[PDB]
Amino acid sequence: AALVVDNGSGMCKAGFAGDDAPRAVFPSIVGRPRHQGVMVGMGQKDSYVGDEAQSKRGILTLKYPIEHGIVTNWDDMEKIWHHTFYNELRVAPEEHPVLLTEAPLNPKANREKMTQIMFETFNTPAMYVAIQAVLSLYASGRTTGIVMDSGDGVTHTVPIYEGYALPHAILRLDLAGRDLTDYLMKILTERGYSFTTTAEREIVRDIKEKLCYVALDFEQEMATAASSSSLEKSYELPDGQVITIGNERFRCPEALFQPSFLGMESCGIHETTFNSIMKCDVDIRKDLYANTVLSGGTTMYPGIADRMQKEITALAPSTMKIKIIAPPERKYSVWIGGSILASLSTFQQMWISKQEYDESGPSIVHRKCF
Amino acid sequence: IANQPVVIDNGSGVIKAGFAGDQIPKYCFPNYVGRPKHVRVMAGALEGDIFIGPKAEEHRGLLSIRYPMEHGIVKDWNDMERIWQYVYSKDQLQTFSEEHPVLLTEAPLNPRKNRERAAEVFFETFNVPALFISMQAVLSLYATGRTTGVVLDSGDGVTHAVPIYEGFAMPHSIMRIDIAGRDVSRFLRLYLRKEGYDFHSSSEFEIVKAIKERACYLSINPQKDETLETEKAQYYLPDGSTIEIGPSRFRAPELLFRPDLIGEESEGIHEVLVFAIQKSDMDLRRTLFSNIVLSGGSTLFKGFGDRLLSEVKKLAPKDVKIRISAPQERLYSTWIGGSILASLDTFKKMWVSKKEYEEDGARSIHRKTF
Amino acid sequence: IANQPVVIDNGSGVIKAGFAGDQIPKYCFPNYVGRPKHVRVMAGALEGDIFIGPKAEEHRGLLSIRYPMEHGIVKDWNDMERIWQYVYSKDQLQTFSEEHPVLLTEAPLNPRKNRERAAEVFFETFNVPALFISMQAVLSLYATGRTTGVVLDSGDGVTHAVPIYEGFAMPHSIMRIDIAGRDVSRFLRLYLRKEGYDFHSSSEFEIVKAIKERACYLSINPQKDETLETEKAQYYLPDGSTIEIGPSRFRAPELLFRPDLIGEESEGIHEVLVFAIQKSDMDLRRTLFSNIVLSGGSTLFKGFGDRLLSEVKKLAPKDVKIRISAPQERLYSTWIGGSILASLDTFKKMWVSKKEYEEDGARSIHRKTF
Amino acid sequence: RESPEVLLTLDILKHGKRFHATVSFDTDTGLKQALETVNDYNPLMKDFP
Amino acid sequence: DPKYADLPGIARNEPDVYETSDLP
Ligand SMILES: Nc1ncnc2c1ncn2[C@@H]1O[C@H](COP(=O)(O)OP(=O)(O)OP(=O)(O)O)[C@@H](O)[C@H]1O
Ligand SMILES: Nc1ncnc2c1ncn2[C@@H]1O[C@H](COP(=O)(O)OP(=O)(O)O)[C@@H](O)[C@H]1O
Ligand SMILES: Nc1ncnc2c1ncn2[C@@H]1O[C@H](COP(=O)(O)OP(=O)(O)O)[C@@H](O)[C@H]1O
Repeated sequence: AALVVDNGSGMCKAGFAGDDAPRAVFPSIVGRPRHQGVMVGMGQKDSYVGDEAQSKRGILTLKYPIEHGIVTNWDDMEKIWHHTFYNELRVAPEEHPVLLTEAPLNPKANREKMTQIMFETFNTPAMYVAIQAVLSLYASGRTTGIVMDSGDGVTHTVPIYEGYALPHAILRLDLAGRDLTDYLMKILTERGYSFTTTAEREIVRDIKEKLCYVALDFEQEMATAASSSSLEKSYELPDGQVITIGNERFRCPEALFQPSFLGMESCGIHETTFNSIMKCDVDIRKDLYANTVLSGGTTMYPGIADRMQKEITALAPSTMKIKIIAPPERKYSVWIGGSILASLSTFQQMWISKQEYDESGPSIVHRKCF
Repeated sequence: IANQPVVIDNGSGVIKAGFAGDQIPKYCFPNYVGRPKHVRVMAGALEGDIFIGPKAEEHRGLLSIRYPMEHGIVKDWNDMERIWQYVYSKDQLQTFSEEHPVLLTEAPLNPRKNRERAAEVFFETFNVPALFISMQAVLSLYATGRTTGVVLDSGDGVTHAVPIYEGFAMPHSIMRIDIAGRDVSRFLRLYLRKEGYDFHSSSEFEIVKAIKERACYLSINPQKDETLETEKAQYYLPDGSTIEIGPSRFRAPELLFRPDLIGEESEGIHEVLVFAIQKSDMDLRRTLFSNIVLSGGSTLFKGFGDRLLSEVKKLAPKDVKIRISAPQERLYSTWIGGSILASLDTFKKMWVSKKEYEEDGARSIHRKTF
Repeated sequence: IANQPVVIDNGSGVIKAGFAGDQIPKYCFPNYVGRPKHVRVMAGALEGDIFIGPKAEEHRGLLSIRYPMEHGIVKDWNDMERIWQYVYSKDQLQTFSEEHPVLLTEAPLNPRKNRERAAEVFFETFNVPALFISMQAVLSLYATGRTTGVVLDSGDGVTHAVPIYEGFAMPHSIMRIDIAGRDVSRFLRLYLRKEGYDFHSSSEFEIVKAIKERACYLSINPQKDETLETEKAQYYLPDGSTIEIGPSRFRAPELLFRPDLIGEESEGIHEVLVFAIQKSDMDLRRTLFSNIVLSGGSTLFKGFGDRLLSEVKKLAPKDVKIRISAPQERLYSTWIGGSILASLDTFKKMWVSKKEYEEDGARSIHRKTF
Repeated sequence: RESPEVLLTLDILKHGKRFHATVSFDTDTGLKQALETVNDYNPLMKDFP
Repeated sequence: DPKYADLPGIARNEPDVYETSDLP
């Protein structure tokens, strides 16, 4: 009936309406191998993608096809697309309307180009693209709630009230764990470890997710670490090397609270979210403390909820009862919300068909996508 | 009869309703305008856009609350009909316009066009079989049991006095200055900005109204109490912010007695009533000194009655008897007086027949109300 | 006397100072604080960290902008202390505060606490012999010579209209709303956000400011010119960049008349101006159209007044006579009128004797000032 | 059916991450269709002389 | 009475009629 395809600069998923588990799950990164000059036989694919590239990661360099929403090449993106379709479902696009997502700050020409090629290349019957946060609170069970996206390269605070919201109220900083990966990789380089290719990035993001827990005050934690190095846990890589880090682990996500680690002339996630709350009604802000909804794939780290809670606790008065909604499945929940969205017939009455672009052109993209 | 008359207690800002003989209006609510202001994507919100109730008193950050009753004189009669349809709602009245007699409350000396347009409404859109509008002063005397008196009242931006013995025709002996608390609340908001507190929204203004009517009094000795030091005790916002007492809650309501401070030459209730006494006759003025029929819901503040009596002492000569009608339910007393008024024998002839509207209406309406 | 009165022209965006008789602009400068940004140990560098001037407007990526002034209201008074010390510089002042009289500008309706704190510095930390602060509108009117006047102007953050005639202040007739150029920059950035151009830094902010007072003009037709097809010729930037014209440049000041698009509700500059005219009297209203005011340096636009006059046509009745200038320096005008004002005979009574400030202070000035 | 507490409990049931109650809440409740059916019969059947 | 209960309230510790000083 539909064609549900969750997206992401990393995590790109797919399936259909009513499906609970995304059929397609893979890193949406573009792998480019070491094409050298000497001869060779029996060939290979021009450029393997994600899982295809991860399979032979030793040559394949999974560079980023998108950059906080800045898609580098549409062609490569389509190669990802086409192969993913004819990799996972192997179904033609003329079957059902497609379902895709996006986020703001994007120049309208990108989403226009996107949908334009989506009709060009695929000739789908209808189609649709939305905002991840909508599916987030949509799958949560509220029409009034503030959430924040922390993907691989995105961050955005969305406050909603009975479905209503304001773009002025919705704030955004497209910065995420990829930056942390850079920071972590270079500080471990300072510790004495080599990091050149993209595989370095893969291993460090791996162990990064494996160790970015959240403590409270790095001063006393640092004091205890220097006092007792028992927290400095060891880990042996696929290669014989075994690193020992304790501070590094949890202090790497502290940059989310402090741009000082990178010197970004910015604000902390908590106070940024606080200002998002500040752009509201005195009554609904209380509901934001009640509807303290959390999302983002880079929020699968234990401790930060209590941190952010304590932050705003120090910010907001005592009467502001904090009620953090912390789903540990928010990553996949957007795709799931897309399926649920694909289940409500009225929404499936609302569409973006062929003739709309064929005649109307891309202005209906501005007034119809959302 | 099951076709019991309908008592509708209007007011510049408040309105009540019920049947004949009832002692409490089961429906009491304000007078305003409202419509949403944002955009939802996910459904599940409320629709109708002009709400009256907890949802209206809850989703204040969405609607645009206005007031068509300019000093009671309404201009969005259509929206009032919408409100009257809400008055006939499934939880409100469930009756039809052609099923019951209707008694209506009013403010005097208004243009004929008002009653004209109202007759058009309740005889064309609504189709009332028996409709009648009168003066609450008579209803007030009914609710108090007295017969002769000087009935003074205050709405929200409306004040008027009716010194008349038993309903005798004395139009030249009537005073009216329509100004009260709404602008005082705006004036309070002015004081707020004066000490750094800017407010502009409709809902925001209503919260200020709650502040005013919640926290206001009258320091009997203006200059003297000004020389002394205040308290500036702080009430707290829904978030919980500073709400000091300031010079405000007592100095601002005195403007009702020194109206020139707003930049308008007027007289002040005291002088107004004194002029009304001068509008009376020396062979009756002694009774009129005893006749002190006070009313008005806005009047319910501290330092009001007794200080106003001191004002009278400064104004009225020797040998004057204080006999003030002053329960706080004088608003409801109008509704109650109209309820008992509806429960009468001669009341049939007192109203206006629907067929009379079918014949001429207008002039006959002015003839029956006089 | 050698103790020439020190005129101080403090506004929101534009900020200056001066002296009596010395007509010509002394020293121009912006309204913020310049903090350092990076570290090193190497020699050959300037230190002090409080940098204002050529080095501030030269080393933008080395110094952050601090605006404690919020719509003419500063929160961190110490920043003003540093600013005033920069004024006290003998490259800027060459004199002492305690040896010369001082006059200063101020937008009205600001909280008294600001004035209190200011005078605390202005007398306690600097025993200034004479000081008086007033409204820039008054100074401008003194610069004109019309006894009349409805000062309509905007700095970089406050819209304001002052109706007056022969100095007669009708505070109920005078109005203001804190909005101007700061949001113009913000909205400019908003269009940049719409087209992917993040310019958030303090340096980036001044770049946007250059765009503001560089890439701007207008159009008398909002949607008639908005729904068309643009050309968007690129323009060379101070980096080496070149970006399009954008219709948005003239679309941005329409937000001043349609703030609902930015979200907050207001009325319209000219509309509130008309409301002030409505608060005046019939006879004076004719003079109000005769007495128009060229004020606010933000107003520098092509066909600006044309569009506003068209709005007047849409609002005022016939027989409206309004005319135009050949303006010289709308900015400096106020400061110049204040300089002439400072050069007056009876003007000596206008200050505040510091000894009285020692005795009573603020409250006495508040009652002595308007 | 207008019972707010009943509909309230239904809302809690839906909020328990099973929002499928609207299906039976709208399909079986074709009460409005029967209401308009009798409203179609309102000038002829109802108020019949 | 419930009349004063179901409504926002009537006179609090103060009557309606007052009186001038003795021998006015
Ligand atoms: N299980 C996990 N534990 C910890 N962190 C995770 C986990 N899964 C993903 N992340 C973080 O999320 C980012 C990977 O991308 P994510 O899973 O958020 O999907 P995505 O591609 O970001 O979706 P979008 O690009 O639409 O936001 C990385 O920064 C990584 O640190
Ligand atoms: N605590 C209070 N004290 C005095 N007045 C109040 C208080 N609360 C509300 N009011 C005002 O009393 C007024 C009631 O008088 P009424 O004649 O009903 O006004 P209206 O004519 O506007 O309906 C209301 O307008 C309301 O603003
Ligand atoms: N050409 C221009 N376009 C837009 N804004 C301008 C232009 N020239 C000056 N401005 C702005 O106008 C403001 C001048 O207003 P002014 O009446 O001097 O008040 P203030 O002294 O508070 O700035 C300054 O803030 C300046 O940034």
